[PDB]
Amino acid sequence: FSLFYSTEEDQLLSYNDLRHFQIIWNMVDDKREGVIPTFRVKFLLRLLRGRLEVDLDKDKLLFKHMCYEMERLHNGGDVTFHDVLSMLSYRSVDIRKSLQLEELLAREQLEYTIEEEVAKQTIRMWLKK
Amino acid sequence: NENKGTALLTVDQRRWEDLKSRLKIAQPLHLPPRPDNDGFRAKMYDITQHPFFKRTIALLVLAQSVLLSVKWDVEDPVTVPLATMSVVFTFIFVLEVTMKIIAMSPAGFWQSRRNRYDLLVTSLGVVWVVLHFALLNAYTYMMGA
Repeated sequence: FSLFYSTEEDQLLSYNDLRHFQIIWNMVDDKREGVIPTFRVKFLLRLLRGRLEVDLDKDKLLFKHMCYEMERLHNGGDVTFHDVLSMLSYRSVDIRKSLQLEELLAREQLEYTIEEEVAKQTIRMWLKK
Repeated sequence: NENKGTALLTVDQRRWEDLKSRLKIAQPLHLPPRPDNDGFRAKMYDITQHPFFKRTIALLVLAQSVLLSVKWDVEDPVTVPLATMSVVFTFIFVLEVTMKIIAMSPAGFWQSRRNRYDLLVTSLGVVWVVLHFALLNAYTYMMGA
């Protein structure tokens, strides 16, 4: 019952969010391949609505971080419909209060490295010109 | 709880693990896109996806289930109205299933397990209907029940 029963929570991914994410994916994905390139992922992120709404001026940096995370997760390889889902689940909760010790450390290191890479690439782009 | 390694964890950790396990089995929805300029099928697709239509189907199924309030017997002088009402409900369900199939997809409809179960139920219903039209026995009433 704990495993399966779901209710609208505050700091957790809910069933309504799951259904809305599936709807967005379906309106994004064409033939249910489950693998999409970076452009499809970023357009899906732009099209996310509801509780997972990402205002541009509010979380532009977060959106860029998520897009680069999707890029780096497979060295530019296409996601498997769960990498996006796993990323959304991770970014929609409190990592410190939820994950286990080793998993929390690994996730924090990975997110910090991704943020540093994004900042370095942004600086390189802004300084090359 | 201790043997499965969750007693030492916090409640939030357990919730996160349960969410991860749940998302592991989540799968994309099975709705093909609605075609444009094909009003005959696009309108049907809109009809089948209307929440009021789903509530109507649920209410009809509930009424058909209620139709089994009394025991079905051949000696029963009032089983004929129940059989007729069940036949009408089965006809409605079969026509609705056919409408959903033609609107959604001849094969994509099969993607949903719920739709497969509904198709099986409607097939059993039409088989029972024709058997009632032919056999008309207590075994037929039991099959319909």
